[PDB]
Amino acid sequence: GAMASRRWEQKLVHIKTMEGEFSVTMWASG
Amino acid sequence: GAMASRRWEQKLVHIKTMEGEFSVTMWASG
Amino acid sequence: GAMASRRWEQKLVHIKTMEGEFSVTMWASG
Amino acid sequence: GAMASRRWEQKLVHIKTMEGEFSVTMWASG
Amino acid sequence: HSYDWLPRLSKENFNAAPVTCFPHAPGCEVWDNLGVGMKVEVENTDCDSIEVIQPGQTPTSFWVATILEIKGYKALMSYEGFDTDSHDFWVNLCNAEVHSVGWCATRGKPLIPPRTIEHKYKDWKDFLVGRLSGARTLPSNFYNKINDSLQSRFRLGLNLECVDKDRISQVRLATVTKIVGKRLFLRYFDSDDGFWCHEDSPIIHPVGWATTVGHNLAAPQDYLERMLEVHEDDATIELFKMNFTFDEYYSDGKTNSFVEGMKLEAVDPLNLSSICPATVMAVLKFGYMMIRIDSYQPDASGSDWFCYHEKSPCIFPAGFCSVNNISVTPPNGYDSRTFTWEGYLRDTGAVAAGQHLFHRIIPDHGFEVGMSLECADLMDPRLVCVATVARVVGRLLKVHFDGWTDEYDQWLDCESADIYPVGWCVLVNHKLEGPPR
Amino acid sequence: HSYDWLPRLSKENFNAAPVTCFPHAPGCEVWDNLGVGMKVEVENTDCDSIEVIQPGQTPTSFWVATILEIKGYKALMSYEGFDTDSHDFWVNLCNAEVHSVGWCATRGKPLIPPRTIEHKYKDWKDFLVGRLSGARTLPSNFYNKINDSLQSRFRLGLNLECVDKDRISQVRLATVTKIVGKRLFLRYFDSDDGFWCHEDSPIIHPVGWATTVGHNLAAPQDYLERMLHEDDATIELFKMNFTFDEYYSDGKTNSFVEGMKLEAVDPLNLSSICPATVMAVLKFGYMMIRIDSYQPDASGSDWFCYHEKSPCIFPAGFCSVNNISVTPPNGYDSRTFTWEGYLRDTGAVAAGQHLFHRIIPDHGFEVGMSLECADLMDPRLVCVATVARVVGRLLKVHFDGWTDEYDQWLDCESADIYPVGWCVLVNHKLEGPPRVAH
Amino acid sequence: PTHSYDWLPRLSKENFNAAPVTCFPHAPGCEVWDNLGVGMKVEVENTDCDSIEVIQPGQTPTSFWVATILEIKGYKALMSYEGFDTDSHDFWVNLCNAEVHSVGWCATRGKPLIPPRTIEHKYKDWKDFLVGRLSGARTLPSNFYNKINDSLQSRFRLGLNLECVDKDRISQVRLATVTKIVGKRLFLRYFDSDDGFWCHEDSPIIHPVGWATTVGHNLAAPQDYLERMLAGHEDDATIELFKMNFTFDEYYSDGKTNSFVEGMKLEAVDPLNLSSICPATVMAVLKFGYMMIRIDSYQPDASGSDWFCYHEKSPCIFPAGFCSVNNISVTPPNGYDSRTFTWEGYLRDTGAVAAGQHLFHRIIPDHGFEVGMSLECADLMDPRLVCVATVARVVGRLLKVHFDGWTDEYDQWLDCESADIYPVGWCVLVNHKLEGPPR
Amino acid sequence: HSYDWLPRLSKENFNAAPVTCFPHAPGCEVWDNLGVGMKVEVENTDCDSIEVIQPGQTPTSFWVATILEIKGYKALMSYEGFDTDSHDFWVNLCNAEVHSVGWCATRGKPLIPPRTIEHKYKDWKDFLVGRLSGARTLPSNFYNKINDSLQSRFRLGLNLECVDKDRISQVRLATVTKIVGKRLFLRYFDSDDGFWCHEDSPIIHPVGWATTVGHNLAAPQDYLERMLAVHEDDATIELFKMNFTFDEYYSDGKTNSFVEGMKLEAVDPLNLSSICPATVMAVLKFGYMMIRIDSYQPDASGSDWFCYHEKSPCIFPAGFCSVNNISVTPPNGYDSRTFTWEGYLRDTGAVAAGQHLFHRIIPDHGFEVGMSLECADLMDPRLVCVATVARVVGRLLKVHFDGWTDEYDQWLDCESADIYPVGWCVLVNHKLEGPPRVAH
Repeated sequence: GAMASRRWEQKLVHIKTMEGEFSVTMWASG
Repeated sequence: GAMASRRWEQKLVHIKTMEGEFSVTMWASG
Repeated sequence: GAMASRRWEQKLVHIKTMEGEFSVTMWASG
Repeated sequence: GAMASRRWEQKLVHIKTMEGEFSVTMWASG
Repeated sequence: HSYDWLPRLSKENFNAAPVTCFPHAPGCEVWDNLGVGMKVEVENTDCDSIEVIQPGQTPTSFWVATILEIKGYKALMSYEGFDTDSHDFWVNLCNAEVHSVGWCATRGKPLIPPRTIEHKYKDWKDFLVGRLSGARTLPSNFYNKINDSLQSRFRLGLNLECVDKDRISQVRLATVTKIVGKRLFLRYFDSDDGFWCHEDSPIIHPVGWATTVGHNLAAPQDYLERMLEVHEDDATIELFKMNFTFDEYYSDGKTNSFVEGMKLEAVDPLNLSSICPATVMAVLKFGYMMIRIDSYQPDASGSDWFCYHEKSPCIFPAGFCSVNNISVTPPNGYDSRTFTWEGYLRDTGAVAAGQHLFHRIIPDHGFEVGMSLECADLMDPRLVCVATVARVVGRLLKVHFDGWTDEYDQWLDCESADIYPVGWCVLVNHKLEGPPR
Repeated sequence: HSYDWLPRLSKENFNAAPVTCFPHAPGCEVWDNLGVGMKVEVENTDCDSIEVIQPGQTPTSFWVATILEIKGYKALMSYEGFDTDSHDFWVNLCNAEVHSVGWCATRGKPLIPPRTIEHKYKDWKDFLVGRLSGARTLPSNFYNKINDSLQSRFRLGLNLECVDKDRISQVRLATVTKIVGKRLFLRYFDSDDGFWCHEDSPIIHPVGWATTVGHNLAAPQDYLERMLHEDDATIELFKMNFTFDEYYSDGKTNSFVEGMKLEAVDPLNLSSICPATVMAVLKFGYMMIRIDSYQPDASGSDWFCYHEKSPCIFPAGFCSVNNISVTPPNGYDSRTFTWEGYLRDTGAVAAGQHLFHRIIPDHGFEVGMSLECADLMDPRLVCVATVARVVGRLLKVHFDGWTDEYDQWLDCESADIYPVGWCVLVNHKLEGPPRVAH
Repeated sequence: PTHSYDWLPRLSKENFNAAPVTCFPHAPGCEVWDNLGVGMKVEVENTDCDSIEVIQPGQTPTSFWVATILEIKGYKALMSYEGFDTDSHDFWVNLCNAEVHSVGWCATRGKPLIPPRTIEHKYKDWKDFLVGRLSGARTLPSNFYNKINDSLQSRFRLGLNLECVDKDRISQVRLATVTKIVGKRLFLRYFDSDDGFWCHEDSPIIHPVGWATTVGHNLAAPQDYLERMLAGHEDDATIELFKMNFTFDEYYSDGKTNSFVEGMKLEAVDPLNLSSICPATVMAVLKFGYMMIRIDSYQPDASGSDWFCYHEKSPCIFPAGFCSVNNISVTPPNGYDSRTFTWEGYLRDTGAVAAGQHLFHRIIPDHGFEVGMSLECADLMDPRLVCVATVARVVGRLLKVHFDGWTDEYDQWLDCESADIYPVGWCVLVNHKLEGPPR
Repeated sequence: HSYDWLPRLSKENFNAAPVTCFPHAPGCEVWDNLGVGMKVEVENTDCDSIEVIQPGQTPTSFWVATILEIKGYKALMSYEGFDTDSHDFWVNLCNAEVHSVGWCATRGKPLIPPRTIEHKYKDWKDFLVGRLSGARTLPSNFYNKINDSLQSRFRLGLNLECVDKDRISQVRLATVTKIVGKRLFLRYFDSDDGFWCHEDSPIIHPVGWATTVGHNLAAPQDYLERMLAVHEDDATIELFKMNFTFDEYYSDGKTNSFVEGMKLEAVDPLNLSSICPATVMAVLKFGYMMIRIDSYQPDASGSDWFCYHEKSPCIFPAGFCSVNNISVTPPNGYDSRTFTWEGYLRDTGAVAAGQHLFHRIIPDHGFEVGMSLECADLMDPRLVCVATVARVVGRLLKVHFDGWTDEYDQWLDCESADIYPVGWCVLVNHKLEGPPRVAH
């Protein structure tokens, strides 16, 4: 129905460095 | 570009009652 | 660009019977 | 339903000159 | 009084054509933003006046409900918190006080529980969060869009050319004097007489149409002189719906498709229940042509000739009725069990218009046999009536008026501007004719 | 034998959930290319063998028909040329010989009128042009797309980790030994025993899953050693409603905590939603919970893994808010159960609302709709079923002919529900409603 | 009429890079711009022919020919008449001002196409040539310029009253009336004075009637209006006329927030100097996300007359460290130097806390602006002016806009969705003067 | 040694046709998931092996970069944290280790700052959050989509009918023995010769095509016998690209459009730099026809006749070159001075095929004069070379090989299967011929 795949979506990802690890909220096309 | 209107979106709304008020996260098609 | 796949298209098709053959213009989606 | 407006359409147009008038098949996005 | 759909809606398996089946119907383009299972804020009819209403604002108190069913413009509502369906209620979706959830809070209004269930909770927060979180509601602009789609392209006082109901072979100057749901009442210039028709009807035309096309015109001498300079009250070309453009024709409007003498079949403009053999009597410009229904009694005057455009969905090639199992109306002097097209063309020595001159595309219109809807009586266009889809023949519909004999059934195209969803009359403030006693 | 839907199809107002309601069902993504009123070329069952057939080609002769109705994969066909509906017939859209109009002529095959109406015309051209001009038909690639959507992501011989039906607190190595409509039969490594489940089921996992997540694992010695091959079922074959990008590299979470209470569908009884307790938080969102209605057991053999984003777990109060009779904790009454009293009794806390993220799609399922549903307690079986309740995105599914005690709670995107006609499509047997004895 | 800058010499150079119309969401034609394309054919004014066409009185006196669009730069298009062997007669036009039509427009109006003088000798009957050139070719949809016209109209009309930031005292809004509109830029005349200023209809510094009272912002207005407010008209500018990147549904009914707190520090574009991004302090939290901030570079002022309202979702506020992270020279707070300034030291000196990163919600769209792109830009310090400009920097969704021919001291930090930037050719389209580079 | 585009990419105003100009190019349908300004994880070429690498896994260390430019498949990258452009670098988007942000962490890999800037921070968290929050990156399925679009419709061992390069008036049976970037190497039977051909090319046909259409056919005896009287290795109709359907024709394929003796213009199949007047020599079935280029020397054998389908974008009505300012190759016996179509028609007493017989739609293909691309040499299709769009005429392109004379130019349709975006050779592992070096 109306609720389906969208043109773009936010995405939560992570980044690890030698000092630790954290999250970042980004976005990508479908 | 890719970042444009989407077919549906979440929407934060509020509800007030005689006892108080609170938020609810819902959705609607655009 | 702007010139791409359309949601529906006309299609010329043929039908053969024991009496002969002819064309018919119809349509289909996707 | 499946039969709605399409992203582009052929269009029959006409052109008149001092020597006469004729038609041309072109296209345009909708 | 106006007929109320309520008892039909209350039956199981009531089949109404959805709003999306009607391209011209208000709300058609945004209708997919609705769905069964969605939540809305709606009038609480089961509470005391405990809410403090600010002057100048709605005195109504609201609660939340789920839409259970949608039948045309009608919607079945169920208040959140009720364990049974005993208090479920139908509403006119585009007339009643209905909003997206959140509308009340933004206006400082509390939701008030119906008295029947008020005892269930002291604070309804937990219940409402549990029920509404992640749930679908209305887009905030939904009813703004509905409102926009209600407006006619016409205003009062506009002058246009329309078919003379007393003499359908000519058009006649007329003025829009009333508008009800985009159905215009057109009062003739030299008379108190007039008729109703939808703004999208093919029998109304802009100022200058008849002179441009070559159609017979009845108008005051000053008007014709002007046509052979735009007045403020002229209804102009862009106000009128056409399924073609003038770019498709040469500048002079000369065509070489249908020719005088050609035969075909057509819906009788004087009897919509009838599809009959017809003859091209005069080819005009830009695809327009005068035809005569062959079932009419002989008349050399040509006062009963009727203009159909060549791309009209109401004309068909010879044999349409035969091929589609439709009872054809015999030409004057023939019988419905003896008449054949081969015999007719032999007797009159005439030629049928070729298939290539007709272009029918059959959309997925979605109309199905048994579907309920509201339909104008084209013979008395004051009336919009309870009706049912009796037959679907490609893109052509046979529409039956519930309670009446089949003699009054109307052949109408699936994109006719004279058919409307269940609840349209209520939305539009038109009277709905119910079935007779 | 297998149940035929025809007695239901033949009734007026039969309400079948359309194929589009089932994301995992074959043809779902191309189903909107079908419509009532469209024309197709279809098998003529009413003709003599007058057509000369080429070797290698189908021996079937064809005529044209209009689709009058569509119920799941079922379609009501009406041959062109008849005067009554007495010869209208139901077909399985994705099993019967059905083609776009024009298909036969391209292959040199004539259309043959059914014997019943064959003499209506000598040359049928004028009739057929009249009926078919401007009409909708199938896109030429329609059944190619259908056929593509039939294939499982899995193949015979793949090894995977799946929940041990004899001890659900552990996964056990198994092999795909049979596939029917993307439902896999998984034979345990150490036995002749096994079970059926759809390829999208949340209880099957890739090689290495248990070790990575921290779940109990029963497996051959050498396999255990390898964890701590060409037949390995790998990660990309499995469906997830989340990504691992959403979690830290080590899978450490701080959402659900041991001791928290919630509600969950009983994995051992799908008819039951019960208060439950977090017993062990694993990595990457996975956690072991225990159904509170079980008899006392300190072994932990009955613990069950739900991922934190499972649609089958709910916050405390879910049943109460939605008028669902909760299955009470052991030693409690159903009708009078309250979370307030229960939390006081146990000194525990409920998992907060923010720990759950339920979104309710317009799934299109409605009360009274017919469908086909796997018996979760005996997944060999797929049965005639009806949507008894819609609770947000959660469905209560009733098995026709059985009492409500056998109803199952299933998410609207469950891989265990299928459109009317699915069993015929994939060659699975359909269990009909048991006959009423008296 | 006065001297307005013509882009022509820039257009005539190779590799002129103009930001396309689609980079500007508020620009007329943005939503239908993808109906245009290089290589398409149009009917256009023939500037190279004698008046041999019999013109019907009242209709256009212009004679037409067909041309191919070779380039599109903002609203500008390079035309080439069909039948020319070289580019010698190629010409630039204003796409939405010139007499430009879909092919077929003339014939429908009984007008013949007239070949230019220079090539008229090539054929007696141009039928075969035109069929050859135009068959299967792209042209305009017939409704193109109707859609353009629709997109030209402001949401506002003359005579509407609204609340707008007082340019003489930015800590208050003052009642103003719309007395003039050019390209959706409104001229607002304050009541109780004869002064006013230009600003685009989408600007965040204009607000509907009742806004200040509802939000808790300082308000100056005639006594009658003041009296109407404290209790709680045909010419009221109402909420639906104003652009917002949020809804009031997102806030509690009373608008009470708990995000930014008085005393928190952050970075912000200086409303009085757009070339500056500076540490700022939350001075007062209002309702519905609005808050008063003080630019820390200002001289000491206890009156608070220079406090400025930013909404919490404004793209022109940033967390502390934004400049440092993005290689932008931060304007130091009063009493500091660019070298002797660090946020760590400043916070210790003042004993203040920085607003957390989670209070800012920034999404970076594929806006399409690139360094070196030409455009037209309003001078926020003198909004009468729209000037020749260049994108100097792209920092996520934030742009640094440079005025060609001026020093960098006049640069403006503007969001990619700023209503104060426009495509090349906009000034001609809406009849606004374009300021060119100084002498 | 394959040519690297790097020296061209390094020039300002390098103009490459974007991937979206090529419908058949891998990645075309998902190319809009990319954009300038987006962030990606990419190889750090400026660090030590301080990252403990799991054996078997990639030894590469990664950092984050912004895409500044996209030219064909090439992307100009700029590492986050650099104040200058001095370390900006070009990559092959679909060959280099380039990933969505988050890819490394999911695999337990830390991001390692380039040595040039490594001491800028101790903990790079605040910087990276500042730069990356709300920013665009790759969808996680991007390279799965790319991989899907790399696959040919054909497999090794398939038998098909293809135009005989030694006698273009016939097709000959051939087998697919190698595939590179959907370019098929076809080995003719009854010889040891063959040639390269893209899977979408109009000169390859399914088994049974020649017999059905009525085209000349050479093949082993067993095959010829089968044709007059489906095997596992038959290349069937659904593998072949057509700009029409057979549904559009009657079952017997009888047409009534082009007629034997009609004149037109056509690209010379033996010299692609030439468009020349041509004559319809024989009308076959289903729209196919044999034509002869009129600039050739007289030949009554018809070994040089060539088959074009009536909907081919490489045939044109008489006068096409003249209308579009192209120098036509005059017929045998004529000059660029002495040739006009009217005079030619009078001399031969022939009739030109009407305009209505030709059907061309001009897409907004996006090709512009001056754009760089990669192009196969149709005369030696082993080669794909550095090329430039020299002309755009509606949907027709003239393609020039950089460093060669114009004698080697090729007239090709905008949807030709023989043109590819800059970077295609690297993507599919094909050698790219650079411009030849000038000797003096």
